[PDB]
Amino acid sequence: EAADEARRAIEAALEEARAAADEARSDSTGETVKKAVDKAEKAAEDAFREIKQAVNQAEKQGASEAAFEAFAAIAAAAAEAAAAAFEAFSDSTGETVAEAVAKALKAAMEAFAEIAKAVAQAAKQGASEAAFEAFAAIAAAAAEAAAAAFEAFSDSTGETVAEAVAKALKAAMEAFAEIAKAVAQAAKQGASEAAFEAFAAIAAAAAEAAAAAFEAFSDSTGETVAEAVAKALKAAMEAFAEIAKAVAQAAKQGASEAAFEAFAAIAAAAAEAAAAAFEAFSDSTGETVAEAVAKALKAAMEAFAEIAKAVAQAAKQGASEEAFEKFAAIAAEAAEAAAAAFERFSDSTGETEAEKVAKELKQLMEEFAERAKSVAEQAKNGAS
Repeated sequence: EAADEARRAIEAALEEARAAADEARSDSTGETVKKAVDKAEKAAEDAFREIKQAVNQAEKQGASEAAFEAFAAIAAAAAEAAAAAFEAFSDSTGETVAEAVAKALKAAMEAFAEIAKAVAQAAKQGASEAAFEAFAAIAAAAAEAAAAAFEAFSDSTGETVAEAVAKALKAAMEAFAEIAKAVAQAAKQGASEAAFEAFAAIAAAAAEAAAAAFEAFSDSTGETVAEAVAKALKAAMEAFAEIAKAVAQAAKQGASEAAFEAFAAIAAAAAEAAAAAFEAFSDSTGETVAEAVAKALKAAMEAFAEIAKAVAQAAKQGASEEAFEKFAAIAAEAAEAAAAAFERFSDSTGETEAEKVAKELKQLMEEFAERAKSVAEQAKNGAS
């Protein structure tokens, strides 16, 4: 009766979303408003039908009852994210605003369906209940970021502002889907519960940086600033995705607990640096300063991905605990440097000073990645 309670809860979430689609629809009369709402309402339904199917695919493969409790936790977060893409819609009724609203709700829905299928894959691969708790945490983090993207949208109605908002919400969604897939691969590879705890922290660290970039967007509706915010959030998302994949490869290698701890600290160091580059953007609405900001965050999203790929290569070699600590200390030292290049830029918005501090953050990022790679190659030889 466990999968039965899951299907009924799944049908309570789909129903709670259609009512939310109706709750936003009674307060709208423009034709383009009802169009995109019917588009957004059809996107959460094809995702709701895809959730009951994964609840049935793990029934033929009779998963543990922890898989059905994560499917109900994922359906519930699905209903809340549609009601969030609709609560932000309630303050708007323009064509492009509703269009990007439908696009963003379709982005978190396709990401939600992909998470349930990954939960189903681990079910046939009979994972641990720590993977299920990480699945509910990854789904909860997904809802917190889509809702934050909508709240930031509640402050803006610009066509380009809403377009980059939908482009950004899809970026973390595609990043979140890739995280759930890696969680499924390690589930087939039956890794530890320290990996799933770091996976929950990685899902949270993603939400922190996404909400921060949106919080920075709550200060700017200039098309040049919105795209820079969107392209930046995409960089950190592509970074976090690579960090989740690396967290799975060492899980295939079956490493120690200190690795996932440094992986959870690396995801946090990424969040701190991403929010910092956004917090300095809260003091700059010039085009050239905005580009230098997002370009450095791209250089920082590349650096963090390298330091996570390096910590994984030492876990495959079976290294000591001093490596993951030095890896986490390089991640935080990188965060202090990317935050410093942002607060000092808050005292210079001339194009020359912006691209100058940016290029130095790329030179230092390549140096930090060189420092992380040096730490890895030293641990492979058996260093004391």
